[PDB]
Amino acid sequence: IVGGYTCGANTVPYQVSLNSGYHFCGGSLINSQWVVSAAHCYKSGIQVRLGEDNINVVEGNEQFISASKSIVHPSYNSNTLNNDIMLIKLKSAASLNSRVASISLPTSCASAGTQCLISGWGNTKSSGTSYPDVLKCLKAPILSDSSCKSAYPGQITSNMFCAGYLEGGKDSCQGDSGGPVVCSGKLQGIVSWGSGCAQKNKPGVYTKVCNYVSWIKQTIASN
Ligand SMILES: [Ca+2]
Repeated sequence: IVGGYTCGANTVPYQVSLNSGYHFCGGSLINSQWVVSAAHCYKSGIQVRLGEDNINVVEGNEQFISASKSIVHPSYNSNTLNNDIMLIKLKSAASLNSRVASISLPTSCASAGTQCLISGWGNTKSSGTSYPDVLKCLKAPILSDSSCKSAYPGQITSNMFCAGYLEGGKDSCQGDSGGPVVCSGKLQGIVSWGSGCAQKNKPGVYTKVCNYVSWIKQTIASN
């Protein structure tokens, strides 16, 4: 997250870190057994880390649970990042408590102009590289579809939305991929892509989670 703030330990209790020997993407806990992340975060050998604040210090509220199964969307296209969504099943259920909690899936799509909370352990520099240890947060508004298509001509599908600041300076970035965009208390987005981070006229692009709730529900009913 570039231009954000330190969230405060365990104040984003649905945020997970995906670990393959190191943090490499975020995700969102949607019930005791399942995590939503980006398909472009797929790796074999994922351990889900819940209850994290500092990813490099065991502070006492973590749960580390191996994935048993990962399920990339059936129509994910890694060239265009259309349908950039994945489900990860945990080998055992998380113990839900004040610091490890699920985020609700949406019923309706979020409105343009809504301010959402984006969070992660990704890079905090627009130019250059600095990865934080503690969870960072950013409040960013959903942009109109037409502003998002103007920013990325021929690349935005109806399964993507933009959010952020066209003047630059505030954005998600590498290493935040897969993490949450929460708007009015629902998971509405997944950190997906963008041209650089926090660059003028190049806002972040997010997977539009409300288009996938029927897939998520039938998949979790079946696995
Ligand atoms: Ca920790």
